[PDB]
Amino acid sequence: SGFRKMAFPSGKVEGCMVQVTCGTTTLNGLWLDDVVYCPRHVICTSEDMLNPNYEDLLIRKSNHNFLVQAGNVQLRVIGHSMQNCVLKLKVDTANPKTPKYKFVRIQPGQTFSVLACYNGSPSGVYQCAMRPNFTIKGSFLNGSCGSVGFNIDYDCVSFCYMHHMELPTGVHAGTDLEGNFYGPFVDRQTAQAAGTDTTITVNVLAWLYAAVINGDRWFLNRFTTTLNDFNLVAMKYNYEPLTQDHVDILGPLSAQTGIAVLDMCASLKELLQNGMNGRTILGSALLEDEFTPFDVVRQCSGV
Amino acid sequence: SGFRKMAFPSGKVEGCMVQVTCGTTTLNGLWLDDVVYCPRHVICTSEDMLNPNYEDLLIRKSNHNFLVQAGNVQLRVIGHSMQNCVLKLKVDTANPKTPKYKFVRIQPGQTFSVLACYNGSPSGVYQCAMRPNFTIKGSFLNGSCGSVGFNIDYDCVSFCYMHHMELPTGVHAGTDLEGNFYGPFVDRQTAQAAGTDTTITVNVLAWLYAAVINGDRWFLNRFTTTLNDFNLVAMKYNYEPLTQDHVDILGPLSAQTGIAVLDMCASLKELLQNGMNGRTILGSALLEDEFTPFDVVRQCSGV
Ligand SMILES: *[C@](O)(C(=O)NCc1ccccc1)[C@H](C[C@@H]1CCCNC1=O)NC(=O)[C@H](CC1CCCCC1)NC(=O)c1cc2ccccc2o1
Ligand SMILES: *[C@](O)(C(=O)NCc1ccccc1)[C@H](C[C@@H]1CCCNC1=O)NC(=O)[C@H](CC1CCCCC1)NC(=O)c1cc2ccccc2o1
Repeated sequence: SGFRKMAFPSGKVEGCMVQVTCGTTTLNGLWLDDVVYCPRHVICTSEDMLNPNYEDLLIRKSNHNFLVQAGNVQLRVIGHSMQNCVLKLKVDTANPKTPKYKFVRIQPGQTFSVLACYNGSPSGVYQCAMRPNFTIKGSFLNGSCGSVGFNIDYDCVSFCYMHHMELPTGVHAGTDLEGNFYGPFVDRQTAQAAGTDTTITVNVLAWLYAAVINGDRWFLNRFTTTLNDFNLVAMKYNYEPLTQDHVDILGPLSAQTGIAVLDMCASLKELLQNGMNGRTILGSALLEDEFTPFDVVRQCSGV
Repeated sequence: SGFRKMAFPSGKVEGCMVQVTCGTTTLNGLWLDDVVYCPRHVICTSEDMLNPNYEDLLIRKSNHNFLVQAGNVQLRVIGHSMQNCVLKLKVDTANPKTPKYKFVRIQPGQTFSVLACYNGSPSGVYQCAMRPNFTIKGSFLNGSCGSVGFNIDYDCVSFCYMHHMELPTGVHAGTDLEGNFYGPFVDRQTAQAAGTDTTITVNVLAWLYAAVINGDRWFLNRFTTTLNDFNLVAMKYNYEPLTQDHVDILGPLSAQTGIAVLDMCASLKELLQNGMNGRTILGSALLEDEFTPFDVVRQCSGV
């Protein structure tokens, strides 16, 4: 028993982190087979961030303008190209530590582990969710660009995020590993800001099931609700609408606890309306939305 | 910016996890150089857990009663011994992936990363604190025994915990890597229970400094306190007494934020007395005590 915000073991990703330098700009890159992936703004100077034309900047570079360092070993760059907002540097050596991997573009509400890295060196690992507003509430300092987010499934690393920037509210924005931003953001300095966010309802319900699995039951009630009356109150509290697909996703947790999904929705309605009255759930005094139904199942009854 | 419950990258420890089997009992072991470390209760049957005499049980075993599996490879056991509550199995092959490492016995209030593992296979990584009552609030299922806790410091892994059991409140107990339990617990089935716990005051103060570094300031006030009046209210709220050594430890964070330690104590006093009144600090509606001063410094201004 017990329930923690657990990240995936990070070793498979650690073996892929490298340092990329162009001019005076250094950031992290991801070295898979004979390719190194990094944010294209490594080719930017201080003068170019306002409105850069990356096609222009890149055509003015050659392979030798890119210094890739993997541990102590320098990797020679033998080709370079741009794909959306990521630069791909072909190197003359395939990473011997390449895991089985794929690139995935995730949906909002999905979770993933971030390996924070500086100068190609991993610093820490933590779990987070893609917010409905396409930002992530990370922990990133100067030099963290190029750090990646990922899930692991039976020894296959699915990479889903590459870090690019910090927004004025202190939340973070970035791309999939094919260089497409999550949300409306662009890699230039503009007035862009996070839109209004919402709470990930299906995840809150998953976490309430985790609490029951772990013996917190105080928030249950004898009531039920219809999906539409529930979605009425969710709209009121800035929660995402719950779909029938969400209900189907929550089926296994419902079956394991004997608590119908719409009954758990009646508990969530009561918690939204009444607060928690000085009590906690799984050691939190707030409703937690960073655990998917799959996260709960993995952690509570699996290995 | 941003502040997350961040664990150490786990790769150096992943390369050391193995599976140990004795009879019908299987758990995790830690393979460093030519030694595998695991809980001695791997030699226990279902009939022996009440009051086992481990010297007896062990003298009745030979090297061939222990099956050690590292990935797909079987490791041959060539010696065995007991050290407190850990078994040491000398194997004929030194782990090629052994990191620079040491064994440390930590003090209550110190934090560390746990690599949860099942059948020698890492499942997840998370951060936690040794509680004042010498238990940890982990996330552990059947098969997790032998999973370890650790810190990393410049490529040296300091191992400080090995998992052994779950107490009736759902919290966890275990040993250092030399097999000495944290707290009064023993490796047998008895009425043992966690004692009353307290909140780790110096850590709460560290985390309030993290909040200031990150722009949460709403809880500050113009007041100061003396150490003794503060410790009076801390005693009242089941907080650990704050020492001058704690104050000295918090010095660098004080210096970086310009907030004297005793002034931050006056803020904590006000928060204890008044609650948070529907507000949050670093995304929490409770006062967080699982971050040491060193954790804050590492995460907020370092790599
Ligand atoms: C990222 O580029 C990075 O880590 N670069 C390496 C580095 C090393 C030393 C100093 C700076 C950068 C960086 C990650 C940011 C940094 C700030 C703290 N947390 C983060 O996640 N990303 C940026 O600095 C981006 C750079 C833009 C350049 C043009 C292409 C798009 C990205 N900028 C910002 O994050 C940012 C925040 C902010 C606030 C006010 C004015 C400008 C501004 O930029
Ligand atoms: C740990 O031994 C383990 O993982 N063993 C491998 C394994 C594989 C399959 C089934 C069981 C064990 C295990 C870790 C526990 C398990 C329960 C959930 N969370 C955990 O952390 N540890 C135990 O099972 C210990 C065993 C004792 C045997 C004698 C030496 C001291 C340890 N027991 C308990 O944790 C425990 C909890 C509990 C509650 C009621 C009655 C007995 C009881 O034992």
